[PDB]
Amino acid sequence: QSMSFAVGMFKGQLTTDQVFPYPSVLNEEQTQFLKELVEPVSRFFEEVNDPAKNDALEMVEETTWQGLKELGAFGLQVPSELGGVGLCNTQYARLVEIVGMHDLGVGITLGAHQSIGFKGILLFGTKAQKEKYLPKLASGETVAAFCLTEPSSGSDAASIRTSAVPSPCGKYYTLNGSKLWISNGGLADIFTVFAKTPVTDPATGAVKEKITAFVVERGFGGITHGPPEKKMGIKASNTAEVFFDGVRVPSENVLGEVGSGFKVAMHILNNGRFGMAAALAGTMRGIIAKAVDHATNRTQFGEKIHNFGLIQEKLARMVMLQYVTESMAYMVSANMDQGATDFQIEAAISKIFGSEAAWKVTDECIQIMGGMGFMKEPGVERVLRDLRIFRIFEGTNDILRLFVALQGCMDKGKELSGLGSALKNPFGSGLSLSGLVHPELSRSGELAVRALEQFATVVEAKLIKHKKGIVNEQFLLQRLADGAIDLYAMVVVLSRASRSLSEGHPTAQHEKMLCDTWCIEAAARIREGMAALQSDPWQQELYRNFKSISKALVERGGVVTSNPLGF
Amino acid sequence: QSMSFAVGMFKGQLTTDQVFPYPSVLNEEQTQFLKELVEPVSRFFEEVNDPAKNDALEMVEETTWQGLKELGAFGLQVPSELGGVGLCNTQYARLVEIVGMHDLGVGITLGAHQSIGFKGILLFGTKAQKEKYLPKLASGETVAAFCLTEPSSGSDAASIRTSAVPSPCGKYYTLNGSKLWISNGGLADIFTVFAKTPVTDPATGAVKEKITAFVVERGFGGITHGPPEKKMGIKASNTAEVFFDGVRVPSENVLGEVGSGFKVAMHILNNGRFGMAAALAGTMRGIIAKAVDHATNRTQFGEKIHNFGLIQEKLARMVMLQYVTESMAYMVSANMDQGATDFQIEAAISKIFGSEAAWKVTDECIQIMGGMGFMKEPGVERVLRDLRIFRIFEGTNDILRLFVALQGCMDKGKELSGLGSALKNPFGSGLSLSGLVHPELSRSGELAVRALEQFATVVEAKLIKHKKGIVNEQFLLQRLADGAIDLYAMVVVLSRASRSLSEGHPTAQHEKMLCDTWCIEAAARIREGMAALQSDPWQQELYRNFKSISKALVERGGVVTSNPLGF
Ligand SMILES: Cc1cc2nc3c(=O)[nH]c(=O)nc-3n(C[C@H](O)[C@H](O)[C@H](O)COP(=O)(O)OP(=O)(O)OC[C@H]3O[C@@H](n4cnc5c(N)ncnc54)[C@H](O)[C@@H]3O)c2cc1C
Ligand SMILES: Cc1cc2nc3c(=O)[nH]c(=O)nc-3n(C[C@H](O)[C@H](O)[C@H](O)COP(=O)(O)OP(=O)(O)OC[C@H]3O[C@@H](n4cnc5c(N)ncnc54)[C@H](O)[C@@H]3O)c2cc1C
Repeated sequence: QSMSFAVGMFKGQLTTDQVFPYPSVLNEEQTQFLKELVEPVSRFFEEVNDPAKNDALEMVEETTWQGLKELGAFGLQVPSELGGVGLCNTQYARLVEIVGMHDLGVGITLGAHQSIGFKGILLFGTKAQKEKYLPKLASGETVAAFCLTEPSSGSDAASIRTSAVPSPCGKYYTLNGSKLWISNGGLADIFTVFAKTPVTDPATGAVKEKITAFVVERGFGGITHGPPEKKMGIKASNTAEVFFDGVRVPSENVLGEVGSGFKVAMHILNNGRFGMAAALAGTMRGIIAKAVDHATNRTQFGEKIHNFGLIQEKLARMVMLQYVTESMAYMVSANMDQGATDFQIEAAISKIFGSEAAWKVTDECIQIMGGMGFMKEPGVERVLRDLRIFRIFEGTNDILRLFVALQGCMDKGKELSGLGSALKNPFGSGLSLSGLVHPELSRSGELAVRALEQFATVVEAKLIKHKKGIVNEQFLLQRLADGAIDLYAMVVVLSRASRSLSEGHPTAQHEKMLCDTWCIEAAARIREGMAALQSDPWQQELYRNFKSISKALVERGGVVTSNPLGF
Repeated sequence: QSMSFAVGMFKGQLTTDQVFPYPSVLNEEQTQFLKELVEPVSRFFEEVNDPAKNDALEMVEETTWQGLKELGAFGLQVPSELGGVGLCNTQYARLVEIVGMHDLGVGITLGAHQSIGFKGILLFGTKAQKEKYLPKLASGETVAAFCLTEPSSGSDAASIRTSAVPSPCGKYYTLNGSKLWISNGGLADIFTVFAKTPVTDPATGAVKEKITAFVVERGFGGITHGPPEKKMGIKASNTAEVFFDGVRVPSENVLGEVGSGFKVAMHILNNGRFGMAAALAGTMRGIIAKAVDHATNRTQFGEKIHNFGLIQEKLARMVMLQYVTESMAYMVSANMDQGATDFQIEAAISKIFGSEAAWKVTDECIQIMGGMGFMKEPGVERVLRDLRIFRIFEGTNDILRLFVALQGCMDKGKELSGLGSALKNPFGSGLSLSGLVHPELSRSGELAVRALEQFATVVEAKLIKHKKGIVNEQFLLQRLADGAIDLYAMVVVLSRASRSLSEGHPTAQHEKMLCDTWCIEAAARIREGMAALQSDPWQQELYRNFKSISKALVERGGVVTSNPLGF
């Protein structure tokens, strides 16, 4: 049985081991060590890094770049014996939130390096590969890049065309292709590269093309890159095309098993995924301070504007989004640290939620600031520009919603299918969070359980209706993913606030209020959303019309109607 | 009785004169003249203007600037006898949509000039003032700017501090102050300036400070400006502080009546307001073509992506937003052309709706484009940056929502108050759009009427509950404004699509579908929103908590909670 809450909720189960009580994973020595790192990392970003300058220069300033190498920032999760800082996922989350608060451009360059660029060596490396490569990766002497995307292939990784052909001797592969929009592509000396290779079936010998992952050194020869791409935001992060022309890659540089490269890619992206929410929780914390400062000090209509309801609601909504995001990030990191093997749905939810939350929070900060928010000097517009890409890379949020919905449906579908399987021989809910949620949160706990039942009822009905065809019911899948996102958000804040109440933390009553306020509205979204899927007779009309309207646009090449004058 | 649909709907009335049938205002000669202008204006923007270049240079290229003067673009609504092109509001809307489609930076510089910068001379000018100033304004020899905002005063125009003191002789006023974020402030030779002046009461002689509007020439002396402000978008538009130091303004340069300057400002902003929706309808038309092109031609997962439901729904929603916006823009312009005196609520709705629609449409275009959408070359990110300010200037959308809700409530409140007024002498719905909506749209017509009844029921209940105190119930006012916005959107598209059906226009069946699809979801938002206001026992809990959460943030100066680790 899966220990994943998200897997369980699609089946109408409460599987709470990875959610309650809100996890604590650090020992006393890890806690003290982390404290001694937070201080210097924070001072570095406060005193040495200049995010506006990096944005203006479209690169990280050299003194900052060298300082980050010295700080250990290129190898935070590399074991100390291999030249790194040796942090676990929860410790890493804490430092990533500092970087996210201060400079997302620096954040993406460091994350492209270690969250995904050489992460596969950490996850799948042999002892030889780890010992050869990790020390110089950790010091930043060799920068890394994750090389998957191609001109033809972004969301559909399985469709990549870069190829790696084995030598007759078996000693090397010859790699040919090009990769697109690679973070650090122009800086990296080590590339994790995904390429199609012929793979022999162990039983029959039949050869089939499958993806294999490779660790590639720039020094192998035949590797060049294009000029830095100009983009809306994260301008300090290098993004370049990378070209592989007749590159000889030693057979011992295969990462994992030949033909298992798609799995390697997906595991890397999954493993790294919590880091986005961690970073963005930090972004939001800094942005909220800016908005609150503005609202505290701006007089309009005879009062400071924090005295007006419209501003109060904006600020309240911002902090709820920050708290949910941060709670998700640390829950997933803790689950990883505690040895969870099934967290992919939760990680995807955290990425979707955190990226969209940070976008909304920063957009509302601009609105609170008024005309000032649109100006360059305050720096908020720079953060908005940086944020836009987080909804697109590391899995587009649209594809991640489909993933969440289909992955959640999978085990329920399997159960349902098992029902009518056996041959005929003719010849002879009770669900509750009582005891897990703190008593002061019992009502919100009940809202969550009722919402879970509503959700699971629709999941079952739609799987019975659509069976394996549900994969093509995208309008429905997006709406189920949204239910799933809100349900996980509810339980994560219920868990966090419950622990705060049980432990008598000083902010526990404020957290209770954040949780209750979040849960009232999330429960209503799930109720209304599930009713729209199950019992609304106009929902199918909407779906038919979305398809018809879009078809008409495509036939025309744009808007079909003229303006009212007709010309 | 008011002829405004929006005024009526707050009272539970269907006042349809300014909505059905969808207005047509141009005569045959105006139509032909407009056609002969659309062609050269479109070619100019296609062949001469370069929006990416203007953005990069942070100014309009000189050849473009001079070309626009030659094209007549600085005086579109100035009568031909006074040097202009002589267009009515509906003709102006048609040309503004071209500019909005191509270059919002150019759009704001031209709009700051004529939609608001000298608009007060058009609306309130004496014959002498019109004849003296309009010819050089229309040719672009003298650029104009609207000078209201100050460091202390943005949304609260009544609080401005710039002063104008009359001379003993009465021949001039001495103007002193500074204005902030003035579009064309560094380019203009003519300023409409709002300043506090002493005003004598005609009856008692008592002096009170009130705002007066002035036409100010740079050549009067004492006027300087600051350097161009750097900003997120519309970078080609000049934005500068303007300083008035001991400026002698002739008494004959008062615009309108002494002390009536607040009214003058509000009328200018109201009169100009439809132009925003017109421009943004054009922006959206161009952006939708870009998204549709991308979706038509991008293969992913073995198909062109327009074959996937998620993309279909995005595209359908984009065109519905464009169609609503465009329909609103031309309805308000037609109402103005036909002599409506009560259109301020509708104009505000159009500004709110169009600015938020264009933002959402462009944001979704980026999402459809994937990583490409974040890059500079495609130009979509530039349009997103340009759009952000449209939710803030010309009235912040938050203040405009409060305006819509309170202005709509006003006449209903007056009626309710009249009920318990008379002294006691002790000594002796049926509403229907039948006959207005086309029969093929009868169901959607009924949705609109039911939604109007739901809305008006809540308006009445809340006015009885809160009376004049409703002005401080901002959470409620925002939610009523949203209902009003959706209700007007429904009837505008019902009206437009009905005319298309009645006239047998070639796109009528597509328009019917746009209308029906829009109305199903808008009706549901109004139903759920009104139920939340009237019958939801947790709504007051949410409001109390928004205020409590915000208060706690303000006390702290930002987020109250630490991260889960506590440090
Ligand atoms: C600044 C930047 C940095 C990046 N960093 C890296 C990096 O370091 N390494 C790397 O390998 N890549 C990197 N990427 C690539 C990024 O991950 C991809 O852009 C992303 O995966 C989207 O792929 P795409 O742009 O090809 O869009 P597509 O996959 O073409 O998708 C286009 C649109 O269609 C939608 N869509 C696609 N398929 C479906 C479907 N079946 N059903 C419904 N909707 C669908 C998508 O959600 C999207 O909205 C980077 C990109 C950028 C811009
Ligand atoms: C590029 C640019 C060009 C501009 N062009 C011009 C121009 O040509 N001429 C000119 O005069 N001005 C111009 N403006 C100014 C613009 O109109 C103002 O910025 C706008 O009116 C907002 O005022 P503010 O920035 O002072 O915000 P504030 O009024 O301080 O408002 C701040 C925030 O508080 C909210 N708020 C304020 N009061 C209340 C309340 N009572 N209840 C609830 N919420 C409230 C607002 O909605 C906003 O979210 C320009 C500004 C910019 C940035």
